[PDB]
Amino acid sequence: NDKVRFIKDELRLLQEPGSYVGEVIKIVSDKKVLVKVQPEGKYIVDVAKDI
Amino acid sequence: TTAAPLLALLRENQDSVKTYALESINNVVDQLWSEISNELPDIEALYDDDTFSDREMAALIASKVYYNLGEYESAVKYALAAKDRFDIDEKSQFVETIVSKSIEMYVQEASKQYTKDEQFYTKDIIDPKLTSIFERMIEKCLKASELKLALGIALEGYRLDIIESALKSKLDQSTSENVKIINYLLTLAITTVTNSKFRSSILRKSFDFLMNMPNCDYLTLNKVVVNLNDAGLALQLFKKLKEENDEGLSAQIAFDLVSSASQQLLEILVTELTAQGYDPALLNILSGLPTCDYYNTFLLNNKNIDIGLLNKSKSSLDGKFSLFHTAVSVANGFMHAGTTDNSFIKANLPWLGKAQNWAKFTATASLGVIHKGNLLEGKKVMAPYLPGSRASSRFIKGGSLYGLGLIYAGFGRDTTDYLKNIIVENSGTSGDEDVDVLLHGASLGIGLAAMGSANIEVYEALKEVLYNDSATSGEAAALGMGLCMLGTGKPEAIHDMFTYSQETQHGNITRGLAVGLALINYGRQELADDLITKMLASDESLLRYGGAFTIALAYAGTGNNSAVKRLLHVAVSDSNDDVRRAAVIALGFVLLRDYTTVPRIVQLLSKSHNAHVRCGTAFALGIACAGKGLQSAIDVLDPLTKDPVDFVRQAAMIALSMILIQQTEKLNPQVADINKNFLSVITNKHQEGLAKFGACVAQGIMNAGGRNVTIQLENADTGTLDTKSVVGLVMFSQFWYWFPLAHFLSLSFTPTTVIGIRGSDQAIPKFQMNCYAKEDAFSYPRMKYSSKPYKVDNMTRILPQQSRYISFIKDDRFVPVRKFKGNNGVVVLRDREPKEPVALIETVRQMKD
Amino acid sequence: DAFRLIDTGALINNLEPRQTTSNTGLLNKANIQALIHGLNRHYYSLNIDYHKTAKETKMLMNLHYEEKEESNLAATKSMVKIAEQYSKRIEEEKELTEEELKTRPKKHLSETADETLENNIVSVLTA
Amino acid sequence: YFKLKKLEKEYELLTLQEDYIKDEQRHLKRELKRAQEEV
Repeated sequence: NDKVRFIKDELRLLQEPGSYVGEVIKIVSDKKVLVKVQPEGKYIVDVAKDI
Repeated sequence: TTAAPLLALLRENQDSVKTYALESINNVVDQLWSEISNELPDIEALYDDDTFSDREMAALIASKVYYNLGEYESAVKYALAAKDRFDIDEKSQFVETIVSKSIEMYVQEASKQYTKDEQFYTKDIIDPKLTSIFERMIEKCLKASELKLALGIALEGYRLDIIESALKSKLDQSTSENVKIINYLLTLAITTVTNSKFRSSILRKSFDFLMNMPNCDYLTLNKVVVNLNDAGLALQLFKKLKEENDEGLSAQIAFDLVSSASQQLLEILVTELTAQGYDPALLNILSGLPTCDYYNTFLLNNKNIDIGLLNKSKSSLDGKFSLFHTAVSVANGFMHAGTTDNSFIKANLPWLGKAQNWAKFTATASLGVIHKGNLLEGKKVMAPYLPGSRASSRFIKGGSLYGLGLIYAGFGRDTTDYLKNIIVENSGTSGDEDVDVLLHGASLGIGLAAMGSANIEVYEALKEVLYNDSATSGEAAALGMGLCMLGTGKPEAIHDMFTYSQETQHGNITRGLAVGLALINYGRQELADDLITKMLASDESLLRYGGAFTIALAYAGTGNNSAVKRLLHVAVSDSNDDVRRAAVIALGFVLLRDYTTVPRIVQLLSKSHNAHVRCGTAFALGIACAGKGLQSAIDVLDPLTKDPVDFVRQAAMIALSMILIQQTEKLNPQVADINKNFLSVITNKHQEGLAKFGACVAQGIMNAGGRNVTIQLENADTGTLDTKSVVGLVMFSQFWYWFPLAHFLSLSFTPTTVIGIRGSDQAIPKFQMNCYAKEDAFSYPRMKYSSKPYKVDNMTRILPQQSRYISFIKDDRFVPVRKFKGNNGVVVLRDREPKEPVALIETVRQMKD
Repeated sequence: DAFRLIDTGALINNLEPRQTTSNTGLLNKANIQALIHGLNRHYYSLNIDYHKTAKETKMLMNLHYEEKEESNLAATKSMVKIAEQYSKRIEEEKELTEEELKTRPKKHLSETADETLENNIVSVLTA
Repeated sequence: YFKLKKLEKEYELLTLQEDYIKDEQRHLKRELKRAQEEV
């Protein structure tokens, strides 16, 4: 049943915009990491609360 | 050692040789049984011989042939032919077995022959050889002085001869232990005996057992009558209590039969006792008029509810998103139920202006739940909303007619002629929009007023309403006729409502008739199988919806193993989401016998797919376990709270509201986190529309009546179900189609209090009661262990866990009769030496009469 | 999804139509779900339901002696290749068996064997 | 005698749970074939 429920609930995950790809350069004390995307430019984002 | 030499002497002709060779086999058995099986035809040949008189010993050995091979079918037959050769007092492995095997054959053959005739035990239909061995174990249990196995073995054997002989022989005087054994006979006739015919036969015999003894419990007398539902034996109770009338006897039977008796049972007690004479002061108590008046003062003065709870929830949303105007009246009617407080409606003017026709239809109908309990001012307070006075809309008059039946439900004999005359005048003239609105309202009010009534004129008045081909007023006529068909109902009404449902092109009328068919058969059990089969065989979507509720009401209370099996196959094979959820919610009505095993089935069905099913399984703990509650039911409904699906959260919050009624610290610690989540949904503005609807309903059910009332389908006195509470919950269990169906929940409100009555003046005294429940341990929420005692006067809030230690004080000269049975409710008191009145509590009846 | 115009008669200016509220939600995309009860005139959400009968159910059930002859057509041409059909399946299972020996797979071996089991039962049905 | 009849009622509860799981799990196979093809 859980296999059936996970497949029917995949539509919510398929509609998710997804994620980009980047590389870490440097960090600060504000928990803001510098991520360099290869096709795009650079973006300073916030690390996850679990990490 | 071989059996050949001993069995070779049976082929000759002699008197001594046949005897010596036969007795040698009876001595050595466990060694020689190998070769005896092959010689069995030679042993059984002498049994048919008339000149052979040793067949008693021969059949005894022949019985051991199949007994050593594992076949007990033929071992019992040949063992009975031994007669005196088979010793009962031997107590060997062979004796203690075959006798025990004969008991199993006695039960299987009795149940199969019980349907044909109930006298089989007297006649020769049953094997008399199995009866003689059955009565030997009865006398054996008498020597050990055990009445449980003596009276318990005759229940599954379907015999009334042993029960009458064994019980009457053990009666001594004193009589305190004899009533308890008879009380166990009724309890064992419910769970063990699933047949209604044999259960009613024991109730007829158990009533005469207590009448033969001069000292018998009067509460057990009504316990048998209500279970049997026979008004003939109830008349003998009042005749016995006529010349024997006491302050604590004739008054106790009057209030205990108010909620125990059905609508037809109350009509006979009033009519029969009228010609033979009756106490003029006790007239209204049989009908139940003062019963609702006694709790009007209790709810008004002791009301603990705060006005800020309904103010913060209502002011949170207004105007746009008008689907929330219904949830305002749902939480308003519950908290103010019985308190007759209209100040909240007139407090906020803009809330009345933003309400539309369907919103004002609910707001006008909210007066029926709030003002319920007062039958004199019911039509006086709602008079401007009643028809005859020009209003701004036709739906306002319809809301008053629906709220009219809320107060007068079951008492509507006074309002019957008012509502019926409107329907008759509107039966010949219809089809207009404004006319159908007045007819839709009157059909809802007459349903509760005529609820339980067998009157045909009421059913015929609402029968022609559906024939106008108008679905505006047709939705009310379908649900109105169902309340009149409760209990036995009309047999011709089954085929008429079922055939017309298939020929009806209206959506609301078709779904309404399916619910009405379930209200026709109540407690029929196997007698309703004719309608259940026809409804489940149809391919329609709405017809299969009401088929699940028919099994729920007919099998309600004590159920059958085949009833749940039918409900499981309908919620699986069928692809309709509305039919699947209807079968899983119907499981709560058949499990009402035991609330402990309810979550065992729910936890398996709560993890399935099709969230519509997970909603119906959520109320399965709210239909059954709401009367008591269990900590295991919270863990089942825990994952349903975090489900992001909108309509699932409504099923989780409402189900937890009924189980947590009157719960606080040192009782159910989980109520703190759950009750705060009800206000968190209202506080959070990011929730959807359906998410906030269940939050306002959950907070209103917990706080309903200032937390002075509880939702319970049954309490244990007689052992039956309340007609107003069980049927009223069926409509409350369905919120899906028409939003404010929660107004039917008011009939199921059970207040928990101890109200003493002085039998001398038939008034309410005031004195403190001794109890071990203290606020430091057992307390109630405001705005386990027992050590120190506590004292409180009459008309006070008492938890169901606090009602066990309640004890009256005799220093004020009040003699209790019922004392404490472990629950709340009115307990009639007595007076030792009447001189002058001590104290009196002024109720609402003093200002009226 | 459907979108109904306004014939009123239950409505006039602003009222609450559409009883029997259950089953699915709003969905749509953006602007239609923005205003539902406020402006119901030119657009509001709806639901879709389909009605069937007992006779209409078997009308689409005709997909499964005409089909009896067509069932033997697959086994008719297979009798020529019956030696080459089972040979290609056994030799395929031999290569899949050596795959598990070099592991120290099961899905590719199970799916290949499942197709061979059904083909052997159908051949027995011809007898 | 009271606990003796409770054992027979326990077998009825285990029978209802046994007949439901066998009917539901075999019904999941029809729903699994649909759920996999629809997604």
